Amino acid sequence: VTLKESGPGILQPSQTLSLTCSFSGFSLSTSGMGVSWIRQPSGKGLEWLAHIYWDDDKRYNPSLKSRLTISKDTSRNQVFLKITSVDTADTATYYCTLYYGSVDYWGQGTSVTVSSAKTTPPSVYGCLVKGYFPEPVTVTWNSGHTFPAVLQSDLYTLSSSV
Amino acid sequence: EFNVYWNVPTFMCHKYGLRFEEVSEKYGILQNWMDKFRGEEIAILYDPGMFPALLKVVARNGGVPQLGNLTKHLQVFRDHLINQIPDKSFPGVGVIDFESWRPIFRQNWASLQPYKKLSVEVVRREHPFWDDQRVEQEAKRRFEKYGQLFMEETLKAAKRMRPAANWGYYAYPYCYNLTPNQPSAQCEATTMQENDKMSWLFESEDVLLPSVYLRWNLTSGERVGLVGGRVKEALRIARQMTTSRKKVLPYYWYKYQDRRDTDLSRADLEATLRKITDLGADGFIIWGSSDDINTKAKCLQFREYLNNELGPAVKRIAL
Amino acid sequence: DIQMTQSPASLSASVGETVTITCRASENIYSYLTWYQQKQGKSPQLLVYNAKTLAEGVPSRFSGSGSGTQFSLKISSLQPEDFGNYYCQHHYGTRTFGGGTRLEIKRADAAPTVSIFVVCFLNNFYPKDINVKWKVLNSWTDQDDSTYSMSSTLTLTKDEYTCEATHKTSTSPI
Repeated sequence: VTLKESGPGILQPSQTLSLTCSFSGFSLSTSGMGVSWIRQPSGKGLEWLAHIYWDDDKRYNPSLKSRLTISKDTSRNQVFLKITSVDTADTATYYCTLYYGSVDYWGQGTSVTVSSAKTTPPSVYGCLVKGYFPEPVTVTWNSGHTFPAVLQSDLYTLSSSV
Repeated sequence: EFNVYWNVPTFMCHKYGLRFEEVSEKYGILQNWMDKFRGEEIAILYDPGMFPALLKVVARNGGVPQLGNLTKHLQVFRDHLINQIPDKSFPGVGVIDFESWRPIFRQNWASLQPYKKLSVEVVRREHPFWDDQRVEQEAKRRFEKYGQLFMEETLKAAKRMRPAANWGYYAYPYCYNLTPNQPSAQCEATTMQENDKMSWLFESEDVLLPSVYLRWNLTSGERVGLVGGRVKEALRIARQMTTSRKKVLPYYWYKYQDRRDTDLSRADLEATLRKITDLGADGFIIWGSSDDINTKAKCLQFREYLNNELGPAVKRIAL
Repeated sequence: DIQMTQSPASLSASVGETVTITCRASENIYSYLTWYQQKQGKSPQLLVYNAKTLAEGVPSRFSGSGSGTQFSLKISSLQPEDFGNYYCQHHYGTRTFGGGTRLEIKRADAAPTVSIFVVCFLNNFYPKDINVKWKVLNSWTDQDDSTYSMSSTLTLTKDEYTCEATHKTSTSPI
């Protein structure tokens, strides 16, 4: 059984997120089955978003208030998540999860970034990496700690040491 | 038409020569011939067959109805019915009392709570990641579906086997008036709703048998209201029914349920029997417990009360 | 809304030791609770379902306990791989997480060595609790040699244009 999340990658504040989960070795029609959508911003906790059962019964996190819609298409064998009115706080990696009986399956996750920033290669100044977008940047020394990047003026800043 | 039935186990006094013939001779109460416990007027089958249950703590025949073997239950039930009521022609009142659980999931409160737990516990072991809403839904569904199956099939088999008998389950319909939660004499509203959806039971039964046992820890008025509310509920059910005319015969006890050393007073007998009669019940059944007439002293004392209080009260209001 | 509170937020231990991280529920949730491990990376990993039932292919050193409102997760004889983050997740109706817990590898107390760079590297110190003052953006690495490091960057353009460090080794900055 395998799950793949797919998404836009990056989008602008106020737009609608549309995430698709795709399943192999498993049908979404199977009785007693449920899928969840969970997310995790880098360096922070897990957040449950929504849940759907094989018979279209739904659960939502009232924290999301409620900009979420979960749905499925049995014939496509896919699950969907819509998030309206995205702002930068919806930036995270999003996971879909499947529960059947005692067993628990997770996708690899899809990274979603919410910002206005135009794409930009970094200036290499250990080495100081300033004002690039989007993540990630690879740093090695001569073929092959680097500190986690932080947002400055909506552009990522970072450095490394040898 | 109004008939009172003797279901006090005075067979236990027969070993001292106390036969209680005045019950029918003086007081006009319908009494089995020779005061047999079971006979042509009435017969109770206590806990017959192998109903699924939780005996205080082990699981008989699945514990809960949705894990039970119906075939096994019916085999043993037939054996017991044949043993207890050998005469195929039995025309009297046939009372079945299994008392394990209610067929309404919700109504398995308090001492009956384990039936809710085990039901839920099974669902959780199969679906560990279901939420409480789903689990409760499934447990209810399964429990009510097979709980009806077990009650309805046993009744059907009983009628098939003794077709001239007037069969009923003891204590149904329930009502739950005068509880901490339902402080009026009126039955609880959701239970009246639930009774309406239990037509499967009340259509099949011939006789409704609400238990109208008085408590000492109640006012004179509440003891009347306790009885009125339960006989009303059963009358309301019976007059909605389509298959046949259904008899209301409430189960009545001459002891206070919470003060067993004490017999009902003259004032409560008059007042409560006048309420059962005036509402238009088709009679009632007098019950007693074996424990209250297990000595010669107790048989003579019970007989003193029958002849001084209980007997006269029936005769002067009812027959 | 049911809320989940895990304590402690951090917990340090050595290999061989036994620990118990805790998860409290706002309201009652009978046994509708899961436990998850998350290593640095890697997606989360099921450890315990139905509050006490051990998930498939998970060592017996792990175990879950309690019911209703108070739950715990005991880890006996800690193995090196066990260090990481841990989450409980109720599923009574909604299915919200707790904030989690970072299980720390206990280490010798080390002081930070500073390189200024304006960029400042407070490299390789133990424990994680630190403070930096200039004379700004602050970033931190996870536990590595089992030590922590921090960067601090004071940006001032060419026109406009010290690094003090308090830590539980010495009373003074530096």
